Amino acid sequence: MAIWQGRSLKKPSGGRIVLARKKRKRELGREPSNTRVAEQDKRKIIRTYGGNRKVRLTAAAYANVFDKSGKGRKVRIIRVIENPANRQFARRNIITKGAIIETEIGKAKVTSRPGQDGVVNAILLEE
Amino acid sequence: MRWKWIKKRIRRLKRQRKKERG
Amino acid sequence: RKGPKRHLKRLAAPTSWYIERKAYKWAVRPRPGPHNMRTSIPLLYIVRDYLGYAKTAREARKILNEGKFLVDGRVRKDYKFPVGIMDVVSIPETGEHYRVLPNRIGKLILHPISEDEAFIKPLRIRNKRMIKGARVQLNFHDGTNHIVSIAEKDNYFTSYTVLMKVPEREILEVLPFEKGAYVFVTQGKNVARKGRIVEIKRFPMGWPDVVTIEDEEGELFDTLKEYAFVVGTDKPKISLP
Amino acid sequence: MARMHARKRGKSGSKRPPRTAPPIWVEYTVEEIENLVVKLRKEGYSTAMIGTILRDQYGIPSVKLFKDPDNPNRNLTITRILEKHGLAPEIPEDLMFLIRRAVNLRKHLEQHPKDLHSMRGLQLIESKIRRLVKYYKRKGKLPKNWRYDPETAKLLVR
Amino acid sequence: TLLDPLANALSHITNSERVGKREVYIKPASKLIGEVLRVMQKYGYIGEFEFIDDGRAGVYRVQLLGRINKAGAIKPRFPVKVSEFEKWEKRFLPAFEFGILIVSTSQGVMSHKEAIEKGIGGRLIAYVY
Amino acid sequence: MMRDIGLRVQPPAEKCDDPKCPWHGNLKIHGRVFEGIVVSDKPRKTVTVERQYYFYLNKYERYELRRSKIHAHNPPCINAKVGDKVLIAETRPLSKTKHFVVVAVLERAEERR
Amino acid sequence: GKKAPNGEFAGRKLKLKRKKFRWSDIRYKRRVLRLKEKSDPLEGAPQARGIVLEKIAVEAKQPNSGMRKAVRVQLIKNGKVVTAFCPGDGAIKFIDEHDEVIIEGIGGPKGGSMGDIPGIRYKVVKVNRVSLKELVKGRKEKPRR
RNA sequence: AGGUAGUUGGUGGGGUAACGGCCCACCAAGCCGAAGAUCGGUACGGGCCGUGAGAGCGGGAGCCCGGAGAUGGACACUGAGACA
RNA sequence: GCCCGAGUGGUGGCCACUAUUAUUGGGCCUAAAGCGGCCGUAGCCGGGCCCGUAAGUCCCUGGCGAAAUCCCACGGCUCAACCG
RNA sequence: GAGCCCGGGCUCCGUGAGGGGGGAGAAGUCGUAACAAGGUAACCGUAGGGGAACCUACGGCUCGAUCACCUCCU
Repeated sequence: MAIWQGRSLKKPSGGRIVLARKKRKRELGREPSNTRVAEQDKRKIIRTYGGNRKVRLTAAAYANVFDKSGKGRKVRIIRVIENPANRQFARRNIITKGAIIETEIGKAKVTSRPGQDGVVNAILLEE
Repeated sequence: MRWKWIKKRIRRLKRQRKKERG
Repeated sequence: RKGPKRHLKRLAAPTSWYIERKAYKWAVRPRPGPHNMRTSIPLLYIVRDYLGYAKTAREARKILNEGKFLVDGRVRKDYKFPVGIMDVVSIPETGEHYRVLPNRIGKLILHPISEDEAFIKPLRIRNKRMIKGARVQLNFHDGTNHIVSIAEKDNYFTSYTVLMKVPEREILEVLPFEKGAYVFVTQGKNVARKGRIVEIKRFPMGWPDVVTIEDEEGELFDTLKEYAFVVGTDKPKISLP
Repeated sequence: MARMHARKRGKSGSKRPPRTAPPIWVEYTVEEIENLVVKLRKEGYSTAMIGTILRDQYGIPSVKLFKDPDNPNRNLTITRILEKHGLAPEIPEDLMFLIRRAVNLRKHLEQHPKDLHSMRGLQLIESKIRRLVKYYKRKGKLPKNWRYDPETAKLLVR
Repeated sequence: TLLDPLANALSHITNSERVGKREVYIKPASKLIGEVLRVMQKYGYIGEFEFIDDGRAGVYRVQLLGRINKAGAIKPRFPVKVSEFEKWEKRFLPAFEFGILIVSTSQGVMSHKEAIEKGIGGRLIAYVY
Repeated sequence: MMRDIGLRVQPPAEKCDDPKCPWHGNLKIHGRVFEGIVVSDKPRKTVTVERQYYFYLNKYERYELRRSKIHAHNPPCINAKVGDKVLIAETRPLSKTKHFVVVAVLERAEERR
Repeated sequence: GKKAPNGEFAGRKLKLKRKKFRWSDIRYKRRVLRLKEKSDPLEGAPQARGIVLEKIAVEAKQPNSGMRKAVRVQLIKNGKVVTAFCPGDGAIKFIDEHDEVIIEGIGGPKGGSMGDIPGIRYKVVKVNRVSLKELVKGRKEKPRR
């Protein structure tokens, strides 16, 4: 779990700003996640404070693809190759809003947040 | 007068500054 | 205080209702409803203070459960009801009608007119927006929402004059606001004036979007398109007659 | 009138002719005047002294009054006559004479260094240059990239 | 150098006055002073003036009736609203009668009394009474 | 890319702006507008504009000079330069200190102080 | 120019000047720091009770000689030694050692003991929560313990 | 009197109701300061209040308005809403 | 005998007096107080004459600075305080 | 992810032998320093020396001395 804000760091003028309150519930946050490549799909539903249930993917097994006409599929994926953020992430197969992955035919670029929305689909990279 | 005082002040200073230096 | 403010004090009670200021340590606080809180007037007040029908609120509340008042051509019973502005309020047990009109001063007053004008209620709608099923809808800032206008605008942006058949919940006789039409001013420190619009020429960048008007007197008033309310081509009576 | 600068002494009261249009008992054409100027700048004389010799010999007290109007944008006078020809030094004479002198001082001090007073006018002449520089930059006879120093004074003179 | 050339005009004009010379000479000259003497003459405080524009400078030779008591410029030259006038009225002037707190204005230049009759204001320039 | 911005001003001659400009994405122009002068270009796509205003002092009847730095994001369609007025939009945050984006530049070779 | 800059934008100089020159009023400086409040015990207060350690009599000043009645009292929370001047003629009598004695100032907090008395900053009002001017008059109340 | 290392910005990403170095991976070396920053003291802030011819100076009491707290200090559930 | 009168007095604090903090509205030869003298950076302050802008500046309109307290009227409570 | 603890560094509060000075008390003692040219004019910055006030040197200043002697100035 992560506290913040975010008024408790330093001033943009190298002053120390001190927190003059405590936590506010609305202003707490959760930790990052590792969405794995697997054959199974491990989901969980979690209830936000705006009072809306949002899905967290803790695993997935299907993405699947889009052209420039847009014909979607649900089929097998294989290893995550190239993650922008850190190559460490590209070893342990963490799906991201900008991840790159190998699909069945062609490489495809992830284009959705699976940590608030619960979706994985992609659009083909053309060489 | 200010002769006095200047050397009194100086002697005070020195003697005391001697006591600080020591 | 880190929850919701669910009391209001007399000293904290706004003087655009003409309440008595030091009567007690607590004022009657509007619940949410039709229209804005520091632009509304409580049913309690119209009963207890405005029209004297009550001594204690045990009176008023009984009075509002049985039915001495309908709001918007419709029955009520919450004795914390914000009665809207430019509003139709009816006594059915005597046959009275009042408009909730602002005075020149800026306190909320009830202006009594006949039963005939109590079927019509001019709406200028607060926004206009598309919805799903390929429809638009007519808004208001007393909340009242209508569906249907036979696809697309066919009329005006939002500065409308609508004829609402208020017992019937129906919209009738739509009419734009034009450069020789009448407007009643409901917000601003120019309130209680009804006039003939000179023009609708504007300097829209940022929040202000300007509209001028000159009245029977000739007092140049600059109100927002929104502070401007289209009274029409003249139907209901002016406040302060 | 005066300014006692690095002095207490009231300044000379030398004063201009209050003539606003020129003598006609004196007579020269726009062409003749222009020749006289060009001949004198060819000698090695400089614009103040050019205006001096013309005054003492040819009887013209200031050029502006005689010349303009012949292109009434502004007054036509010595160096504005020179620039149209390309005979003008890109450094204003003001700033030049100044720096010129300055480099001579330094050499004295070089050999003689026990000199209060001579040291103290080095300090008094530089600081007039500095000013004269500062404003010109903004007016534009001298680029903004420049800055003044005693090696960048020994390079301009040579 | 000089600054406030006006003021160095005015101040002469008054110290001129206090002696009781006949006429004045003000070596530096201008619009400000010119205009101000104009307005001054218009109220009447002074007699006639001629300026001669020498290729050097304007000079004003001014005729002194005897009227003027005191007439001075304002130091930072404050902006003054038309509501704040009354304050600046009570302070600087000697009483309600006189009314040449000379201001500078949108309309032009005026006294205090000529300003009030129009109804317009601004930064102060000088005074006269 | 290149669309009318309003305010009665014309949009830059070129366009190719990143998604932190109000010609792309979800950061959009809104609100009030200022004007100020470029101190520095040193950070990347980032430019300091410091404004001058006057303030009054009631006690002394006089004014004072105050100077408020404001941090401005420059769009790669146009380059800011030292010593020229720049026009600023009121937008949602880029960062801790960057709440502003540069909209229309009036450039100048001149410099005072 | 009689000092000050006068000019539209200068004011700040003005604004700092005053403040710079304000601190030559000892009184102002002292309060704005709070030296009045820190030094001359009390912690600032109107008055302070304290236990009468003993009774002492001291001498009068320069043109003068006469035995003023002074107590030594210890303020209780303050925990500070205060020597003190007692109003009235007989008085020193009605004050038993180790009765409570409330204490005040007397004649400007500046430090100024009245003209006669050298030290005494302070006054006594009370003996066992009944005062001294009440004990100079016989009838009003008379003392205990 | 110099301070600043998530420190200022950039790219991409996470988390959150949501923007944001809020958090984080990579990249850059900025950012702030004598128009007084930083650090130290002191202090809830505002409407007002006291006084004073005015200008000004001092002050945050009932009451109203907004924020903070609940033995000191941290921590989540349950609920639209609390870290109560 | 004088004052004041259910008050009157003591200590403490603040403001006035104190143009003893000088904007309004202070000084600085000898009373306190000119730097031993100069230079120029930052700053403030700037000769005349014409044209542009209208940023300051003034004028008008318009959005707006809650209620309360204050000031004035009328009305209410026997009166006023207090309230409408 | 708190409180809690541990080792070190830095700072602050209650309080302590001893130690410094002030405004004084003005009946003891030493001297006469200044104020009169104070009985060697006085002050002044600097340096040394003396128990003390202070003396002396060097430079300055008159807020400097009393005639006399000489020199200038309305």
